[PDB]
Amino acid sequence: EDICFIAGIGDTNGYGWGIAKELSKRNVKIIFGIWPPVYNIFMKNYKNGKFDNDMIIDKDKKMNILDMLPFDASFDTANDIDEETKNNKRYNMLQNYTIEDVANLIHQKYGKINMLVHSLANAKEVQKDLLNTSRKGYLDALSKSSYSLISLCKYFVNIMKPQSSIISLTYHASQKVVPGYGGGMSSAKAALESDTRVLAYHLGRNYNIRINTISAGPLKSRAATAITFIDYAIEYSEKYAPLRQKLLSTDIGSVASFLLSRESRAITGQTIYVDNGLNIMFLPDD
Amino acid sequence: EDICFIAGIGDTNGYGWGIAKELSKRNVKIIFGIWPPVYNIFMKNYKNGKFDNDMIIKMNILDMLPFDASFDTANDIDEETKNNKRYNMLQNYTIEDVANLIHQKYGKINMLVHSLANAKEVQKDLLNTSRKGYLDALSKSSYSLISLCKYFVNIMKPQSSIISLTYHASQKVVPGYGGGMSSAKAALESDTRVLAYHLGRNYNIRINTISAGPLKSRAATAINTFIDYAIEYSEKYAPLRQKLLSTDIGSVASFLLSRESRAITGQTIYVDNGLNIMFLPDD
Amino acid sequence: EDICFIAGIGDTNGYGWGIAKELSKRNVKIIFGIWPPVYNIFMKNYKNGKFDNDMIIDKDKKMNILDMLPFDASFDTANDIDEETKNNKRYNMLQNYTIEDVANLIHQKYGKINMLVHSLANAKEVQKDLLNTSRKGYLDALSKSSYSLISLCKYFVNIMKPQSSIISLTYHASQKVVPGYGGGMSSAKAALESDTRVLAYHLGRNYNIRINTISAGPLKSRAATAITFIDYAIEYSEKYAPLRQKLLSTDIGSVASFLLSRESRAITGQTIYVDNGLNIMFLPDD
Amino acid sequence: EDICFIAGIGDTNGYGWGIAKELSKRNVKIIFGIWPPVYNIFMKNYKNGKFDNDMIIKMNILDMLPFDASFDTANDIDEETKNNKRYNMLQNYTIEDVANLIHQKYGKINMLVHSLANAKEVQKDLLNTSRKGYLDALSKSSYSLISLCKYFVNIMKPQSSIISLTYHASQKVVPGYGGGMSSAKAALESDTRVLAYHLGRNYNIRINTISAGPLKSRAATAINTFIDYAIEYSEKYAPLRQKLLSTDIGSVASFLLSRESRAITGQTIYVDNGLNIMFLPDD
Ligand SMILES: NC(=O)c1ccc[n+]([C@@H]2O[C@H](COP(=O)([O-])OP(=O)(O)OC[C@H]3O[C@@H](n4cnc5c(N)ncnc54)[C@H](O)[C@@H]3O)[C@@H](O)[C@H]2O)c1
Ligand SMILES: NC(=O)c1ccc[n+]([C@@H]2O[C@H](COP(=O)([O-])OP(=O)(O)OC[C@H]3O[C@@H](n4cnc5c(N)ncnc54)[C@H](O)[C@@H]3O)[C@@H](O)[C@H]2O)c1
Ligand SMILES: NC(=O)c1ccc[n+]([C@@H]2O[C@H](COP(=O)([O-])OP(=O)(O)OC[C@H]3O[C@@H](n4cnc5c(N)ncnc54)[C@H](O)[C@@H]3O)[C@@H](O)[C@H]2O)c1
Ligand SMILES: NC(=O)c1ccc[n+]([C@@H]2O[C@H](COP(=O)([O-])OP(=O)(O)OC[C@H]3O[C@@H](n4cnc5c(N)ncnc54)[C@H](O)[C@@H]3O)[C@@H](O)[C@H]2O)c1
Ligand SMILES: Oc1cc(CCc2ccccc2)ccc1Oc1ccc(Cl)cc1Cl
Ligand SMILES: Oc1cc(CCc2ccccc2)ccc1Oc1ccc(Cl)cc1Cl
Ligand SMILES: Oc1cc(CCc2ccccc2)ccc1Oc1ccc(Cl)cc1Cl
Ligand SMILES: Oc1cc(CCc2ccccc2)ccc1Oc1ccc(Cl)cc1Cl
Repeated sequence: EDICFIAGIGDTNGYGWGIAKELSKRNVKIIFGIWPPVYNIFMKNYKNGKFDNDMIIDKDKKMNILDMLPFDASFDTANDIDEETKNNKRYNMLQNYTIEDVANLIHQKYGKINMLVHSLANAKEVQKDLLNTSRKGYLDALSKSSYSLISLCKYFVNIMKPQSSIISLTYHASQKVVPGYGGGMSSAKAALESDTRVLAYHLGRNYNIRINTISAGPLKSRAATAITFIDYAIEYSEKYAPLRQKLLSTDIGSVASFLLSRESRAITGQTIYVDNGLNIMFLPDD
Repeated sequence: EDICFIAGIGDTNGYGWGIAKELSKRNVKIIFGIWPPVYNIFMKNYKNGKFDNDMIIKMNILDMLPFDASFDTANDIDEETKNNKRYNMLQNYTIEDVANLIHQKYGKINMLVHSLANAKEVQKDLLNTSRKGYLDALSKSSYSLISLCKYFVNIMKPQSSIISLTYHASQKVVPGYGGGMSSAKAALESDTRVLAYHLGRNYNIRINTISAGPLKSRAATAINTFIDYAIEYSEKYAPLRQKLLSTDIGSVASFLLSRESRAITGQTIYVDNGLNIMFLPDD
Repeated sequence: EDICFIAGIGDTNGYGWGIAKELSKRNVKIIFGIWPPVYNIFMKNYKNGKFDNDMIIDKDKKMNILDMLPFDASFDTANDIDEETKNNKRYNMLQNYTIEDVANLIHQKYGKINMLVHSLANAKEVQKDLLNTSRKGYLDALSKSSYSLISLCKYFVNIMKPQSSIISLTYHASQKVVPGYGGGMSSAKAALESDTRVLAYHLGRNYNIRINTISAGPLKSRAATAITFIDYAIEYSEKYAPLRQKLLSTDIGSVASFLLSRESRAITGQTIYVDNGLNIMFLPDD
Repeated sequence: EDICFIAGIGDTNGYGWGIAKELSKRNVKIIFGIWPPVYNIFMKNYKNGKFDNDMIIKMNILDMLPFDASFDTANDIDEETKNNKRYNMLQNYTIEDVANLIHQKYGKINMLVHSLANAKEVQKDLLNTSRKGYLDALSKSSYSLISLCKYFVNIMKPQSSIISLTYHASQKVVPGYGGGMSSAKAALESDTRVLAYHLGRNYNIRINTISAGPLKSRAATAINTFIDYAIEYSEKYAPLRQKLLSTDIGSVASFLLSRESRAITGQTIYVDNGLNIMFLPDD
């Protein structure tokens, strides 16, 4: 009986869903953490049957969704909730959605878990290049995309079993430049990859828990489209990557499933590339 | 059905055996390519049942073939080795010949493990290594991967997968990892990228390398017991303090060889309890 | 006539001073940016002759200090000055010390400059390991140590000549784990090294200006001592680095001087290690 | 006074010449080691004054010596090359002999440049490279650095400095950089670390490598005009859009060889207008 918390699903078109689907093949029970502004729309669509085909694994298997909870990675505890958000129409009907509140809820309802997925990012100035990003904009990217991972580990470690495992998602813009990946998103991914190492040291030594990050190639997710640098990145990857196949969210999903299992017990602190090999190339091969 | 060729098993104390065990768990059929210096004894020990405890999960060894990755084709075999005591009776042990042999008996296969290394002057530091010694390390430990690819690629299906084993001394200095071995592993990790480009584009085949932590194998023990220090250091300082097992590398190998890793290629994946991530002893 | 702005000197015991000294050999005119809480003590010591021996370059040369200005890397513009700090006894007697204010002052007094040094870091929670660092603590480290570099470039680019050059200082904890380098300092250095690349792209393409970072080995600076992980790091480096010599601030200084000159015109976006080789080692060589 | 040996100049269109020019600016005395296939023509062109325009900053060429980094000692020279048309008249061109020669004429020196590479099968992709071709690339382009170190180290002062040149195809795939050249540069960058450990500890000598961007040298032009594409791509996409000059590498070389870089060792330093930092064309 394995339980995974996946923080960062808003629809069926991102990596978090692909990860949920692949874990389900292994009979892992899934809890979704859903950003409060899209929580109700998600629930409506789910209730309305919009995701029913998206949920099919096998001839014999539906995805087993244990729960779906509102989850906001910008707040650590109840003390951090600011009053404008406390009053926002979308947040008003929701409760216990800070990082600590959701660990407590999960623990109270289901007991201890053994897999944790961070699958989320935000950067209010993602559309500006780094040089024109404000302090507020930069720190928001770091806060939502990088620090949220450390906070998640801090609060969830207490409700996890020994030999538990943690993954996050990153992008290669942290290491090589991608013009257009703005707003301090590149900086936040670099911090996330570095933090994955430091966290692996503390979590390995103090709890025997492992943490890794998957550097994913491009996927036409809601976040990607909102940034169409994405249609370009996808076309580029499909022309130039060693592997010509379309990169699927379930390609990242099956890697995540492995990293989250005991089959990878001797892997920790690593950035694992799942991108059809594209990261290895220097120049276009024209 | 999955068929894997493992080049580089001589006993049950190395990474090749741990990889065999884990692949057998997943019901993949295993063919061993065994270096002629140890071929007769491995066979004998197996027949005489000494590996019975070691095969307990039981393993499905399809075939056990003499194999010497120094030789690309039968024409490369020098007269001396051809006439040598351990080679004289044996046939079809070159890279081209074992590939041809395997294809003839079993058809196309889908998994290839390179799990071997050799270097005449491993006990000399790099600065004191001869041209002959350095090139011997590159020939046996790096070029052997390229040639294995070249020949096995024609008897492998699309979507097949290749792994080798490497060591972090390619990237950070390990005094004692001598004879051009550090150089050979740096070349192997770089070649893993270039191969991944050619194999992916032309054959839809994947190739990755596992950077393993220390294990007290036959090879490791022979190198003038830095190995027991290496192990002790890893168990004291790695983020993860469990004993590193051969089957720990084996389960990551199984993953990389399987269709679960279809979007991973050209990568060096560290299976080392995280030791590689540390800068300074945390004393 | 070359002018360099060095932001981050508090005394003669850090890297900024070593950099100032080596630039002075090349007859570059130096402006110091000095954190306001230590500005007056610095000035007093300077006036009192405390640094006179520290200032000697040659038999023939004193260091040419063009000006010394209060400079606070936590504030971008006059609008950002918060009222508690506006009232702090040390800030009360000082003005025009935000990043934009000091670029304007330098420009007004001396015209355009051609070298810029970022030599500063802070992290209010540096003493906590990463897992126990708060959001506030983490974002403070990123704000003062990482974002300050982007802000400096944004405001100083307008007062720089073409073919100008920029360096910052980093540490290898960004890339490999150093227990004790807490507070999100590791994360901030990782962001700084990544940002150095992204900035090099924008600054190279839009202004023909270069930017690099020096990854320095350990030096017994005020900041290092305040963290004695430092006495240990220094002893370790001196036993285990390829090069056995004591690492001097002027060893980093002479590298900085080169990176800031036209002799390195084809180098940009790089992390250059100046650490006696220590970064290349895997295990102690006992 | 500073004395530098530059191994790998055959003309004025390569990195070796650009390095010579910049070192001469700093009044270092330059000795050239010139490969015998081009030795007579280089000498002739120099004597006949064709390099007069090229030497304008004027340069201080101390000596010009035939040198073949394939040979560690006189005993390594095969009878065929010893008797060959271009080698037959020449003496003292092995690594040990040029070191001995230099020491005898000039005493100890303080600077060494490795600026050479060679590979029989550079035009073949890696997968199609023979064992002989791959090992030839490693021998000439990587091992030559180790051996140069071994011998020059005894005729170098403490605090001396060594550089080689490398290319980013060691780290990221460049289709067309064939024949084991990518492998050779990965080995050279790794060996630069191991050497830095041994040389630093035992001799207080530094060693670093420069990863240069593209330059239309004789060597580059011979490889079946990817070079003109490489250059055009670099000038369109690098953060810095200036033409990359030979003397741009030369001024970084001068820095690394000088006491200004005394705390830098084991490093691969990119001098490439920043091209290496990019992931995707910014189109
Ligand atoms: N799509 C790609 O091409 C790609 C490539 C590499 C890495 N990634 C990474 O994968 C991860 C998932 O993104 P995706 O592309 O699947 O897009 P997505 O739009 O499916 O998921 C991003 C999720 O983050 C959530 N989120 C935003 N702010 C939040 C907050 N304050 N608190 C809690 N949740 C919040 C959003 O609701 C959204 O569901 C991200 O870390 C992203 O950086 C994506
Ligand atoms: N033991 C470790 O700690 C360790 C760590 C990292 C990497 N590795 C790597 O793992 C791989 C296996 O090493 P091991 O430690 O398990 O040693 P091992 O002694 O168990 O296996 C090496 C095998 O290579 C075979 N071999 C050598 N030359 C051959 C040739 N020319 N043709 C065919 N076979 C040949 C030998 O018979 C031997 O069985 C190597 O690539 C090694 O560098 C080992
Ligand atoms: N000392 C080392 O061992 C070492 C090693 C590697 C990197 N570094 C880096 O070198 C740089 C300089 O540090 P140092 O070791 O010379 O110490 P230092 O104490 O000499 O200098 C740090 C300076 O930063 C200033 N500062 C702090 N907060 C500021 C703010 N909000 N605004 C403006 N200035 C502020 C301080 O006044 C201080 O003068 C830092 O970036 C540090 O991370 C140091
Ligand atoms: N041209 C480029 O774009 C470029 C880019 C990156 C790196 N490099 C590297 O720079 C170095 C110099 O290359 P270049 O492009 O200036 O070419 P080049 O043709 O100017 O110089 C290479 C020299 O090596 C000499 N040489 C070859 N084999 C030798 C041997 N066995 N002994 C003695 N000398 C020998 C040749 O005579 C030749 O002068 C090489 O290490 C090369 O890989 C070149
Ligand atoms: O981290 C990502 C990385 C990519 C890679 C493709 C790409 C898109 C846009 C610009 C450059 C590259 C797509 C989507 C990603 O997720 C993001 C990006 C930005 C933001 Cl604000 C949020 C999220 Cl979830
Ligand atoms: O690549 C290896 C790496 C290690 C771990 C590190 C180590 C052990 C002993 C001395 C130095 C370093 C052990 C065995 C390894 O396999 C080798 C090494 C050298 C040789 Cl000649 C052959 C083999 Cl199979
Ligand atoms: O970035 C640095 C890096 C070191 C390396 C040596 C070291 C000291 C303490 C813990 C670990 C390593 C020393 C000082 C450094 O400067 C710092 C560190 C922390 C802070 Cl809050 C400020 C500054 Cl200027
Ligand atoms: O190492 C080099 C790197 C380049 C730049 C990249 C390049 C040029 C032409 C084809 C492919 C790649 C040019 C020349 C280089 O020197 C070489 C390459 C191969 C050989 Cl056999 C000899 C030399 Cl000197």
